[PDB]
Amino acid sequence: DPGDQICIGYHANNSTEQVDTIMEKNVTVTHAQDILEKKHNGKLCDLDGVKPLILRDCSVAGWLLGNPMCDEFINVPEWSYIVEKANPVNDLCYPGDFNDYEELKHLLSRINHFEKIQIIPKSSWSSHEASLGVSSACPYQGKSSFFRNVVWLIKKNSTYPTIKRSYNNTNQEDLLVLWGIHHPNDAAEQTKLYQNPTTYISVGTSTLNQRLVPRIATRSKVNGQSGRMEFFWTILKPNDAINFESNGNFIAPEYAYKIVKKGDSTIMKSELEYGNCNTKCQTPMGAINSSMPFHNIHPLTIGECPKYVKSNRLVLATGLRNSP
Amino acid sequence: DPGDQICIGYHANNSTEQVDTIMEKNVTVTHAQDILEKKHNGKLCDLDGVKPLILRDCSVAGWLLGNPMCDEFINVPEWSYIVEKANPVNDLCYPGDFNDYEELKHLLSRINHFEKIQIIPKSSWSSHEASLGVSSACPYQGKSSFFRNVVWLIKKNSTYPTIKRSYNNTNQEDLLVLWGIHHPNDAAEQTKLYQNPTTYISVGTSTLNQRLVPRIATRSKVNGQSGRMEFFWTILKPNDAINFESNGNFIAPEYAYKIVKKGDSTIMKSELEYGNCNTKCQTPMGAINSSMPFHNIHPLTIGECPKYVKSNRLVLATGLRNSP
Amino acid sequence: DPGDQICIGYHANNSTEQVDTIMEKNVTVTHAQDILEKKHNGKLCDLDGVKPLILRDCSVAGWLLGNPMCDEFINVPEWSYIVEKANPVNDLCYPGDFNDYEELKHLLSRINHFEKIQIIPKSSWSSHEASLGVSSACPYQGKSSFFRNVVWLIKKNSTYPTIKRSYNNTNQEDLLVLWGIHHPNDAAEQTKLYQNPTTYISVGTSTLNQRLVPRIATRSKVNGQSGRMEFFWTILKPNDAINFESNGNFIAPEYAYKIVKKGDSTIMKSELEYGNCNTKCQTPMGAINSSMPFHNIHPLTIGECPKYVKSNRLVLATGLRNSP
Amino acid sequence: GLFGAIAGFIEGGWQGMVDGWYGYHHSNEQGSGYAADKESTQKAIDGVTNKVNSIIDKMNTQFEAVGREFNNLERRIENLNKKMEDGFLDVWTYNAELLVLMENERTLDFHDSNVKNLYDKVRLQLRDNAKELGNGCFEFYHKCDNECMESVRNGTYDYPQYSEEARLKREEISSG
Amino acid sequence: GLFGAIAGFIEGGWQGMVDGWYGYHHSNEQGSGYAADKESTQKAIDGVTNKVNSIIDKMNTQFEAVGREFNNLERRIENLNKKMEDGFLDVWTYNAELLVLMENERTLDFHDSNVKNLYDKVRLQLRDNAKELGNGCFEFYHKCDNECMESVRNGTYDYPQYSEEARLKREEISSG
Amino acid sequence: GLFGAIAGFIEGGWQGMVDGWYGYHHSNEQGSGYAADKESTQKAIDGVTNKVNSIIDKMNTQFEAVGREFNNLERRIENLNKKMEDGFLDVWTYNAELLVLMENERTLDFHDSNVKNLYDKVRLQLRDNAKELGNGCFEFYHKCDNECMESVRNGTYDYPQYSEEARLKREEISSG
Ligand SMILES: CC(=O)Nc1ccc2oc(-c3ccnc(C(=O)N4CCN([C@H](c5ccccc5)c5nnn(C)n5)CC4)c3)nc2c1
Ligand SMILES: CC(=O)Nc1ccc2oc(-c3ccnc(C(=O)N4CCN([C@H](c5ccccc5)c5nnn(C)n5)CC4)c3)nc2c1
Ligand SMILES: CC(=O)Nc1ccc2oc(-c3ccnc(C(=O)N4CCN([C@H](c5ccccc5)c5nnn(C)n5)CC4)c3)nc2c1
Ligand SMILES: *[C@@H]1O[C@H](CO)[C@@H](O[C@@H]2O[C@H](CO)[C@@H](O)[C@H](O)[C@H]2NC(C)=O)[C@H](O)[C@H]1NC(C)=O
Ligand SMILES: *[C@@H]1O[C@H](CO)[C@@H](O[C@@H]2O[C@H](CO)[C@@H](O)[C@H](O)[C@H]2NC(C)=O)[C@H](O)[C@H]1NC(C)=O
Ligand SMILES: *[C@@H]1O[C@H](CO)[C@@H](O[C@@H]2O[C@H](CO)[C@@H](O)[C@H](O)[C@H]2NC(C)=O)[C@H](O)[C@H]1NC(C)=O
Ligand SMILES: *[C@@H]1O[C@H](CO)[C@@H](O[C@@H]2O[C@H](CO)[C@@H](O)[C@H](O)[C@H]2NC(C)=O)[C@H](O)[C@H]1NC(C)=O
Ligand SMILES: *[C@@H]1O[C@H](CO)[C@@H](O[C@@H]2O[C@H](CO)[C@@H](O)[C@H](O)[C@H]2NC(C)=O)[C@H](O)[C@H]1NC(C)=O
Ligand SMILES: *[C@@H]1O[C@H](CO)[C@@H](O[C@@H]2O[C@H](CO)[C@@H](O)[C@H](O)[C@H]2NC(C)=O)[C@H](O)[C@H]1NC(C)=O
Ligand SMILES: *[C@@H]1O[C@H](CO)[C@@H](O)[C@H](O)[C@H]1NC(C)=O
Ligand SMILES: *[C@@H]1O[C@H](CO)[C@@H](O)[C@H](O)[C@H]1NC(C)=O
Ligand SMILES: *[C@@H]1O[C@H](CO)[C@@H](O)[C@H](O)[C@H]1NC(C)=O
Ligand SMILES: *[C@@H]1O[C@H](CO)[C@@H](O)[C@H](O)[C@H]1NC(C)=O
Ligand SMILES: *[C@@H]1O[C@H](CO)[C@@H](O)[C@H](O)[C@H]1NC(C)=O
Ligand SMILES: *[C@@H]1O[C@H](CO)[C@@H](O)[C@H](O)[C@H]1NC(C)=O
Repeated sequence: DPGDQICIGYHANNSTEQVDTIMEKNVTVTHAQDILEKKHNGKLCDLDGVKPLILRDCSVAGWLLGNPMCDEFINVPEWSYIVEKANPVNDLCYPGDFNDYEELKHLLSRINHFEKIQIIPKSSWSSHEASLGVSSACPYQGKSSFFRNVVWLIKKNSTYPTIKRSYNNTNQEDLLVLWGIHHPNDAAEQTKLYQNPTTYISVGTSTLNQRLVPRIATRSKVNGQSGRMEFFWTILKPNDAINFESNGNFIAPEYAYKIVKKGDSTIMKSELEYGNCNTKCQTPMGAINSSMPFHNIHPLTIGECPKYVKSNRLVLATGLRNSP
Repeated sequence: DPGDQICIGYHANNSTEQVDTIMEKNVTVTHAQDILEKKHNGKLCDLDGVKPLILRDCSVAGWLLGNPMCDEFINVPEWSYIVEKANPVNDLCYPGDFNDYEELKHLLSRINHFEKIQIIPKSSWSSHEASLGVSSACPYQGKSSFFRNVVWLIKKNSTYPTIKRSYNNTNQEDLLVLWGIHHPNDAAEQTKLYQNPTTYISVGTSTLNQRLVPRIATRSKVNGQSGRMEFFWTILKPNDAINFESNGNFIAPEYAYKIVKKGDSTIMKSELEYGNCNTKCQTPMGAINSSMPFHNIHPLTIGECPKYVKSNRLVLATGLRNSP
Repeated sequence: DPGDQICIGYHANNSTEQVDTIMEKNVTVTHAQDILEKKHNGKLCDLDGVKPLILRDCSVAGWLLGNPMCDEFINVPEWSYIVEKANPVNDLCYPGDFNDYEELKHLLSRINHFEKIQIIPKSSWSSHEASLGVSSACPYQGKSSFFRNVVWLIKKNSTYPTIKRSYNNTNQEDLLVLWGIHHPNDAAEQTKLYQNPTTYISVGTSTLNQRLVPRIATRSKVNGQSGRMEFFWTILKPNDAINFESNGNFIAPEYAYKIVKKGDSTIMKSELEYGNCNTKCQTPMGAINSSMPFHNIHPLTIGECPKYVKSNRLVLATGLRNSP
Repeated sequence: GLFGAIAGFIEGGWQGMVDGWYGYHHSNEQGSGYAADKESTQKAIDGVTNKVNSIIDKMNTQFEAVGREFNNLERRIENLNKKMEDGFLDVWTYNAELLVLMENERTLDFHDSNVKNLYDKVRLQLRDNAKELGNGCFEFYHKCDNECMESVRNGTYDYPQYSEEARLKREEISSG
Repeated sequence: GLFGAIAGFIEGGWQGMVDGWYGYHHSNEQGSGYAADKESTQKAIDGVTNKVNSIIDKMNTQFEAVGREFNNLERRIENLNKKMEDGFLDVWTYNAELLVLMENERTLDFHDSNVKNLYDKVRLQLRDNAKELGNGCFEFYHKCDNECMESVRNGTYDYPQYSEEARLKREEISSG
Repeated sequence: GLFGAIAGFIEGGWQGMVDGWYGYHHSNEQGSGYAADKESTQKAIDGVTNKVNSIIDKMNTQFEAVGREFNNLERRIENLNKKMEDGFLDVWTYNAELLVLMENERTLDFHDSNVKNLYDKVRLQLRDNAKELGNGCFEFYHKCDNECMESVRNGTYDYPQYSEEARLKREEISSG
């Protein structure tokens, strides 16, 4: 007669989750844990409540110099990160070059807020013409204009007296100071604008020892101009002073930027705009809201983020081989 | 009486192939797969049919400037990769320096073919001596000569008129343009060659704003010369123009290089020469023809290649432990 | 009646050593091998008998230029490694900048011994004042002094004749040569010190082609001085010569450094001083005497050292699971 | 599997055992049913939980790519920056993918081992008091009621209590 | 080996079995011979093939060194370039070598496991209808002709068909 | 453990066996005692020694951080230098830690396997000449003196020499 039985067995279910191993692919298991995030909301969002600075069609240079097409950014609140397009159309409206531009952007990676302040008022230039430094290459509302944060100085009564000016950083914070020099087309323009044939711009701080000379050359017209503007920056430390001397070709400071808040930031290249959302993890393609430890959205992220991998699939077996 | 038997067993053979494991070395196995390529043909070969540019005793600078000892390279066909010796003996035959030379070689890593074209004919210099810029430091066939692609200009009738010349890149391709400046020994030589005591060379494009001044110093004789030649390059974009102005010390362009084919290339340091062979994978020590996934020949390769490792031995067990 | 028995078993002991695994932590085992070194003697020691150069409160620049507060280092014996504080207080006592300073320190990473030699005696300046180049910013024993290895030259009888001097490296070794230029405050000081309004310094070797011009600017007082000193270096190869020409603002060489021994060295940032000990492995926090293959003391080490990891614990099981 | 139990001498799984990974099916005069073995199941849950957390925590300190910009004449260092960052991303992708493949193999074999050991636990309890049918089941040579089944499940089977009854059944069978 | 079959309780390999990794030697009244077990051999071939391809494909995206040149005053970045490229080569060499060592251990143990499982497959088929000699062999308590041997090899042995004849042989032996 | 011997069917270790990792406890008319199995212990020592040396030697060619300095306007390349060196340190820390975790699991399972195989070595020697008590012990159906115990320990037990005496004891027990 049939004896009593006891049997040992294991669980099977209707699961179709599959994992891979060294020796075998597409093993159906009873339980698995996907650990790879693959979705994003495709939007640029706030980072833990803090809105980003989205520069739209302006570049970093256009923002900090005061491109008149960039009046949206005359005073921007604290940002979490900065978003710049690949080729912003509002950059140096008057053609030229920004000196040590990449190093400056690198400093921007460590800054969350600027307070723009006036260091040299536009009116205090008594020996020089301050309201004539306008061009049609920097138009505003159909009229010629210029970078709003710097002053293009011009000769007065066919004379250009030696400029000797100094600013003392009384603020308790570091100061970003911007200026520039004008490289004209030929000697006729040099005399036309600054009278003096040979000119220079000496700039000095506790550490800086600069002396710029306008280089003359016949160049291609860029945005309708063959002259050039070469811009410069420095970080004036608290209780330090900057000294300018020049007998022409001087793009003087007017506004300088007080670095009120340092912290973690980044410059993000993306063609997207603001999405009116909030996230703790942001990529240039979109924001991530995920508990999984890995993601494959984009390597450049900011915030509290999963770790990026180039994988299309990361799935851990937790249960056992599921029999059909 | 002896009952019937059935036995379970495993394969053994006469194999002496050995593999390693964490816990044991030199385990004889019945079957194994060597996955490490260790041999090469020791030759420089074509890369999928495309011959390399083998510069022999010339350097990149000697090639592009037109060292007269480098007439083998006046017009080289499309190459797959470039081969340069460690210390080519035909470099700057007139001593000097090539500006931003490593960045230029880096551009060469992305180019497979040049079409040399004439931009400023040697005859169109009416106010200046164009056929006198020769030296004994750049000999050709026992006679003094110079770099063939640039023109050393000299004063004419004890006068050096202001050179103002421009070239418009009408070609549909980017153009590599080369020029230079001459730094003489002392003021006597400066007057001897260019009359004018103080000289300059202003060069301008859509992006370039250059003004070079000849530096005078008493220097050691190199290849018999104490003067120096400083050479410069730029990439003139299509529909852009380059403008030169100079009252002396000007090594003017004559030939410029049209970048007809961009692609994957490299500069390979090797003392080997052409081997009259073909390969799909090339190292500076020799070519690789192999189906194995790894190799240890040399880390710098080009073509369809195995992955490089510093291993002396990579062998996978496929069979089982082989009993003696 | 009870039959004879034989049993199979395994070892247990009183061990409390624990290891970790993927699936379980704090597994008590009968035997284990700790492979992570975690202790150091907290001292700066000799490296296999060879004492280090401990610069105390001097910087590399203060040492090589001859800061008078750095007479401890006028002639230092062969070193194994160099120890520099984070912000040495005896650096450029006269404010300025050292040109290509980081590249020079990088060369120092490959040098174990200097032999200082005199190349231009302080007395051989017959047309120029050589013993007047002193400042209160470089005090020694309460009196004004200057960098001991370079000579600040001053006009003589309101005249500054053109200096033309040359040194030939007859030594069989490479030579580190140092010099500099003085950037004064204004034109009044320029005339005061060197008479000549416009000056220059041309320096030439087999490879060097230099021409420095004093830049004038109004700068902040640093250690009581608003003028600046810009220093320069080069490596004069054997059988090469260096040539100087200058009509003012010239900080001439006096002593140069013969590189007698090249080898493996490093510059170590540490606030510690000499500990009167010996070691084969040194970190900026202290020396390591250990047979274990790994350590977590500090990533920057020199000598025969374990491999650094950021781990707090690396313990290998060698025995088996220890039952309670 | 490495251990020959799962999809091995136990041919398939039990859709009817829903509260655990491993367990028992019993059949006696009082009826039949499934019981998950809670101890072995719980050890397995702890093991796999530690494995997943260990995988996540070891991947904690991996490379974070940073945006860097270079001008038109800094192409060498831009390329260096690119190969550096891509190099680290390739390294960490390899580590993640491989660690998952290897650990998945080990997890499947771990389950297989646990089933084999549960089987051997019962077999070494019962000894000759039951017959090993070769498919994961034992046929008792004696009556085994629900208290006896429970004693086998929870590791307290009393071989001497039944050895006489079982010996009598064995002798009866081996005599025909 | 981990599983105790290869060079374990089966002392050595069979030079005479040339068409497979695992199999059987049979000996009955109709004669004797070798037969490779095709199923277990084929699973092993698939397993190892997947392992080799997985090793090659995981090493697909490894670092490719690029030639870079620096002048005499760019020694810091030249050194950085050198330590970067050498660093990645050291990483990928370690990965390759270690992956081969670990996977070689696992491959040898995989073969060992397969032999043990083939043995247990036969043992759990035959049960007390055969005697386990302790060296990989079974001695049948009944006549097992070529159809019976084939039934054991291909997993369709019929224990009840022979259980009576075997029981009679067992009782004969245990009586002396 | 994966192999079910250590802290498995052998419930605990022997504080009384001090000269080896694995071995035997015997009990016969001549007395009782512990003997370490020297062969299996020595294979284990060789295995683990090779494993430790392999771990140290594979970590031989790991990254060595080098001090580099950059001025105030070289912040991009200073940051690149920092992420490069920290990146390699993170990679090698991961490799070291993971290799230790994985190899520790394998070492513990290796010991477990060795104990199981030593058990099976005795079991396949003795066969039905002894009774398997299910706890790592065998009860002999015949007298086994110190020479017989030694023969079991060193792999030269003579099953036919005792098979008759054992068969007589078995028949006596199965008759009651
Ligand atoms: C970010 C992230 O993903 N983190 C993370 C970390 C650690 C984890 O650990 C696990 C994990 C472990 C172990 N097992 C299961 C799992 O898949 N389970 C499903 C089956 N279930 C069985 C089970 C088995 C069979 C049928 C029904 C339930 C169970 N539940 N309760 N018991 C007694 N048994 C156990 C848990 C899951 N997931 C994890 C996820
Ligand atoms: C670039 C590169 O190397 N790629 C690559 C990729 C994947 C591979 O997979 C293998 C590979 C797998 C599995 N086994 C063997 C192997 O060594 N074999 C020799 C033994 N042979 C046995 C075998 C065993 C014993 C005696 C005779 C043959 C066999 N053949 N047919 N059967 C039924 N059994 C199987 C194949 C070999 N090599 C591979 C190589
Ligand atoms: C820098 C560095 O750390 N290098 C390094 C390299 C290789 C190593 O290999 C080992 C190592 C291997 C294997 N085992 C033990 C170990 O822990 N032992 C203690 C126990 N002992 C047992 C042992 C076991 C139980 C009780 C008493 C001794 C033994 N000794 N002799 N026999 C026959 N058995 C063996 C050695 C230790 N340590 C190593 C350390
Ligand atoms: C900026 O102005 C302040 C005072 O208005 C100057 O303050 C002095 O700072 C120096 C350090 O550079 C100290 O030694 C003095 O003790 C400070 N004096 C006072 C009254 O605060 C400061 O020097 C000015 N900056 C510059 C560059 O001159
Ligand atoms: C080179 O010559 C061409 C025509 O010969 C010039 O072509 C013009 O290019 C500008 C852009 O720079 C366009 O705005 C014009 O519409 C083009 N005109 C024609 C007729 O094609 C070109 O400008 C010249 N290059 C320079 C630098 O002047
Ligand atoms: C330094 O002096 C030595 C001799 O005092 C010069 O030696 C010559 O070196 C050149 C190479 O530069 C050789 O071609 C000559 O054959 C050498 N001559 C002798 C006599 O040794 C050396 O040239 C001097 N250095 C410089 C830069 O002029
Ligand atoms: C394991 O199963 C047995 C049933 O066979 C349980 O044994 C009972 O235990 C209680 C005490 O808790 C006693 O009063 C009963 O007399 C026991 N019954 C028998 C038949 O022995 C035991 O409790 C179970 N253990 C666990 C942990 O559940
Ligand atoms: C496994 O072996 C047995 C032999 O023992 C094969 O059984 C025969 O199968 C055929 C049908 O294909 C029947 O007509 C025979 O009567 C069977 N013979 C016996 C003795 O049962 C079986 O075919 C084999 N299976 C495989 C897949 O080869
Ligand atoms: C294994 O144990 C047996 C004891 O049972 C040893 O057998 C003896 O071997 C010697 C030769 O060395 C003979 O002279 C004795 O007659 C044997 N005794 C018996 C009872 O057979 C054997 O030597 C042991 N082997 C080892 C390697 O120690
Ligand atoms: C595994 O299954 C997927 C479908 O989910 C398929 O696309 C893939 O090719 C399969 N992999 C292999 C190795 O067959
Ligand atoms: C993240 O997404 C989940 C849906 O998957 C949602 O429930 C949750 O609210 C989201 N978190 C936040 C902070 O928006
Ligand atoms: C393995 O064998 C080779 C010879 O083929 C020998 O050179 C090597 O030293 C051996 N390795 C060890 C660890 O003994
Ligand atoms: C590669 O080498 C093999 C010999 O190993 C040869 O048969 C084959 O033709 C070679 N391939 C080419 C493309 O030359
Ligand atoms: C392991 O034990 C240590 C104490 O030695 C303890 O600090 C640690 O938290 C334990 N780890 C876990 C995972 O419990
Ligand atoms: C290293 O330390 C040990 C103590 O752990 C000491 O015995 C030994 O002498 C030391 N070695 C040296 C070279 O000082």
